[PDB]
Amino acid sequence: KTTKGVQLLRGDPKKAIVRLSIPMMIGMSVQTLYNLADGIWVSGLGPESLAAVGLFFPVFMGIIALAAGLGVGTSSAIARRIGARDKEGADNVAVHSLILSLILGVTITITMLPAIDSLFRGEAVELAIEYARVLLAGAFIIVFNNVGNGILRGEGDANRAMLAMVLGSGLNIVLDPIFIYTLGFGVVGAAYATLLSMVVTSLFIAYWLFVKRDTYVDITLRDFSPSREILKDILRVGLPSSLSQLSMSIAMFFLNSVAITAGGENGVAVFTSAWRITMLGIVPILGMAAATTSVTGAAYGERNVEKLETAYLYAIKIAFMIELAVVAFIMLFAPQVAYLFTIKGDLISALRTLPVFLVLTPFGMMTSAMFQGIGEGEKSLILTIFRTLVMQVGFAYIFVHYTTLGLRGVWIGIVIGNMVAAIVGFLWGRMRISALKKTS
Repeated sequence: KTTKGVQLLRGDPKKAIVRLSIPMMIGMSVQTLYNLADGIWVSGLGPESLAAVGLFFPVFMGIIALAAGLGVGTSSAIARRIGARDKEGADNVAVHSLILSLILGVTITITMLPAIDSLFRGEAVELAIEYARVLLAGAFIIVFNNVGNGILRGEGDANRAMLAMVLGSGLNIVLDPIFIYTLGFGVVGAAYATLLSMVVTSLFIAYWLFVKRDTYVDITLRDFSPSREILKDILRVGLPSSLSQLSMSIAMFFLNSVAITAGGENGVAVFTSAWRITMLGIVPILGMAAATTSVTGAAYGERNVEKLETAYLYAIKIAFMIELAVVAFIMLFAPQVAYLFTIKGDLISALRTLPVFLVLTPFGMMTSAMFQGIGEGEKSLILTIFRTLVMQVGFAYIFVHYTTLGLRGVWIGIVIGNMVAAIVGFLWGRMRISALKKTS
């Protein structure tokens, strides 16, 4: 009784890091392919309806923060128990996550749907109400698709985890222009096309989990008993993972207040475009970090610190080389990527200095992902708060008030901040593994 994905988790660590990250990269690239495609459809409906997307984007990110948080806590808890050969434990984690998805799904619905009217407080704001109610109603679907994605990812089944992302985003790209232009709906049709795309995805996931039942874990409600240990193991990583995304949103808010202080509206516009072009080159790191947590989690259950360190060091190396290629493409073609997002002269200066942080962040990303792998989410949150708020916002605040560097000083503050955060992150992860060796 074994699956192909469990072979990767229990097999070679470098073999698993490669074969579990490429499916995540392909899946997430299609997801970003939808956002860029959806960006050109909404842009053709004037500036009013485009502002409604930005009014719901932070609220939509709050749902993903809670849904992905429960998902990464599910995948790491399953990975640790598959490595330690705790079959009934891995089954008990999957069942808890599915029930908690229904609990967290309806909790987000009954708390955001009746209160979204007074949260956004013209035509742009009114369109955000209809855009929110379409997706807030299917909040349970979004959480279910994330806990289902974590179950497949937790047992090394990164293939079907990619299909759920490709089928979801691929159907969304097809249904996007049909609901916005071919039919009478406007930007509300974009949220409705995303809603229908997720309902189809949940039917495919529910078919794999409950009907087909060809996963490594066994999902049944017989003999189910809620366990305090299982709930702790999920929330030990799931709760700080949600707060980490909150720290990334707060950081972007504070960095906007620094960009407004520096370059005003032209300064915050350059920062928003520069922060959008660099954060699309970070997708390969996300795929590596997802595999890192699964592999190091399985190696942590196997009590094999040597296998855990090999994956932790191989993930940083592969991401470092991949980021060297994508940063070289952005910097050497800064004006060419500039006109693809509609003053471009200041943006070129940012696109040749800011993307350097893409090469430094694999040190803290995998360190945070290795902490999640060993089930110590509070240390991954501390590192994230130190990098996003203490270093990025910290140095960006110094390089604009006490040096007279202007909008340009925002980029150096982030890079210098990520330099310090990469050193303390690499030293903390290397020191943590040193303690794991003095315990086995």
